[PDB]
Amino acid sequence: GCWTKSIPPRPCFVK
Repeated sequence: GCWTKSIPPRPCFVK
């Protein structure tokens, strides 16, 4: 799925 590229990754385009 969509994830930001940080430590830690964050979800994106969550419905």
